[PDB]
Amino acid sequence: GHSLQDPYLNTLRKERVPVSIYLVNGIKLQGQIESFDQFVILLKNTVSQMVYKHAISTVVPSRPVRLP
Amino acid sequence: KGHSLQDPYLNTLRKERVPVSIYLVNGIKLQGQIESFDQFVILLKNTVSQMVYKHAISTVVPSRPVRL
Amino acid sequence: SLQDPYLNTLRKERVPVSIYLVNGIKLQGQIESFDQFVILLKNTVSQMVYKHAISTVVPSRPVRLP
Amino acid sequence: HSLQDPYLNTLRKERVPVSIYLVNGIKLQGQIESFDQFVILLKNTVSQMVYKHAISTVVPSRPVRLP
Amino acid sequence: SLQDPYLNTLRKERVPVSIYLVNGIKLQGQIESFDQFVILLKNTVSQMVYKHAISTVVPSRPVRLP
Amino acid sequence: HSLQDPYLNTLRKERVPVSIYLVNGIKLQGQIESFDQFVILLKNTVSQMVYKHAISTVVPSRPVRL
Ligand SMILES: O=c1ccn([C@@H]2O[C@H](COP(=O)(O)OP(=O)(O)OP(=O)(O)O)[C@@H](O)[C@H]2O)c(=O)[nH]1
Ligand SMILES: O=c1ccn([C@@H]2O[C@H](COP(=O)(O)OP(=O)(O)OP(=O)(O)O)[C@@H](O)[C@H]2O)c(=O)[nH]1
Ligand SMILES: O=c1ccn([C@@H]2O[C@H](COP(=O)(O)OP(=O)(O)OP(=O)(O)O)[C@@H](O)[C@H]2O)c(=O)[nH]1
Ligand SMILES: O=c1ccn([C@@H]2O[C@H](COP(=O)(O)OP(=O)(O)OP(=O)(O)O)[C@@H](O)[C@H]2O)c(=O)[nH]1
Ligand SMILES: O=c1ccn([C@@H]2O[C@H](COP(=O)(O)OP(=O)(O)OP(=O)(O)O)[C@@H](O)[C@H]2O)c(=O)[nH]1
Ligand SMILES: O=c1ccn([C@@H]2O[C@H](COP(=O)(O)OP(=O)(O)OP(=O)(O)O)[C@@H](O)[C@H]2O)c(=O)[nH]1
Repeated sequence: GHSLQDPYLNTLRKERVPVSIYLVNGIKLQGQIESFDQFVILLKNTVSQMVYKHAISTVVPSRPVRLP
Repeated sequence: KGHSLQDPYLNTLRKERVPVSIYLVNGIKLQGQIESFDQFVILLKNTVSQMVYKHAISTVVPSRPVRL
Repeated sequence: SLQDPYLNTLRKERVPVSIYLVNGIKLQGQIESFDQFVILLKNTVSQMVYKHAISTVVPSRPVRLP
Repeated sequence: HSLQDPYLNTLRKERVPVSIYLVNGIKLQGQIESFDQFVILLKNTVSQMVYKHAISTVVPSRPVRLP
Repeated sequence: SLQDPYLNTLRKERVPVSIYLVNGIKLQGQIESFDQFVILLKNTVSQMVYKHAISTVVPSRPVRLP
Repeated sequence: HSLQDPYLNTLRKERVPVSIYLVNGIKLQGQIESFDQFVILLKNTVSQMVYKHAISTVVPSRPVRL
């Protein structure tokens, strides 16, 4: 179901891992994951922007991450 | 489309009438205040309003920080 | 909920609109009719427009909104 | 679907030449042979199955009268 | 309802097909199998193609629908 | 859905080198670490999470069981 996505985003959230989010148009967003629901992710930097998952290509952490 | 934190976040932006930038999947940038929204669309006000499809939005960026 | 009556007002009141497509294309006309997935837009040429291909709908004048 | 289906159906029955514009800007042409909930079968000069999700607009060569 | 038999007929008759992606890339091969969301397109190796990425499917020779 | 899963699982368990082509034309290379209904974790020098909706095609570097 969400058995990979949730713990992945959640781990990045709890550990405040700096991430780069890449959009399908090729824009690179940067910050940390503040929050997420089944459709969006709140990306924190200057302010917290809301990113639609449907617009995301990849999420790439700035360092390796242990899934729980 | 409509879920656990997208709604409260968008509702907050509506209620506090915070100017936002809305970036579309094709890179175009819209600006305005969120008048209202449902599961699929968002009404964005300036001269006349405009109905923006959620499916075409990549990110919503508030002009100043905001509390969730 | 919000989409349907908003389109309906534009339809019922014959309001000229610009429909911008996700690829940048700007279509113009008046909304003849619509359903859950498409919008039929007339004048110049008539055409059936998929909603999934639309980014925004911009009326040529302010609209009653509720 | 109360608009889409009879619209395509009429185009289908009356063999109306149509131009189908893809979301990527490409124009397909021909007549509709059949369709279902997700695809459209387009015939003649080039015969081919089109996914609805890649379609932006269907522009018939002449307006259609709905039943 | 029409997608299935069209793809099955192309499959069973080993018709070589051209699959155009929404980004404009053209893939070529034979349909090995398929399900609700993807198509397995056979050639050098078999690649998995997401339907959501496909714009058109064009057979190299005419298909007789059953 | 009955076909995407076993295919990905095979690539995963045999740790087969793969290229993943995104809907925007970008090519990613690596190996499938894991996956669920919506995302694929792609391993390499830097691991990353890839939404299926952004993928056009998965292409293994060698032929695989089907
Ligand atoms: O922003 C969020 C945060 C959390 N969740 C979801 O909430 C559920 C619980 O998320 P938690 O992170 O609260 O679980 P936890 O008990 O491990 O956290 P701590 O109390 O130890 O800090 C998880 O299933 C996660 O997917 C979200 O969906 N979005
Ligand atoms: O345009 C809108 C407005 C509101 N809503 C949704 O309607 C629900 C009620 O939204 P409200 O914001 O009106 O309820 P509230 O009680 O929080 O407001 P106040 O009395 O404090 O003024 C909320 O869940 C909101 O997300 C929309 O979905 N779209
Ligand atoms: O092309 C259309 C027209 C109308 N409708 C939908 O069909 C329903 C009936 O559409 P009507 O246009 O008959 O409703 P009405 O005039 O009675 O509405 P009010 O003046 O009372 O506001 C409305 O809910 C509309 O959203 C469509 O779905 N497509
Ligand atoms: O390729 C097709 C053809 C037809 N149909 C759908 O099959 C149904 C039967 O379509 P028909 O064309 O066989 O019946 P009809 O139009 O004479 O009947 P009415 O629509 O006047 O009631 C119609 O609802 C049509 O939309 C498809 O879904 N795909
Ligand atoms: O790779 C495949 C092959 C087949 N199928 C689907 O499984 C069902 C059985 O497909 P078959 O092709 O095994 O049935 P059959 O030999 O009796 O040929 P038809 O009567 O279907 O013409 C058909 O509905 C087909 O669409 C797939 O979904 N994927
Ligand atoms: O990253 C993964 C790995 C595995 N899976 C899926 O979860 C299940 C894990 O199953 P496994 O691949 O670990 O074992 P198996 O099914 O071959 O062995 P049995 O348990 O059937 O005896 C399989 O159904 C696989 O498709 C994922 O969804 N994501």
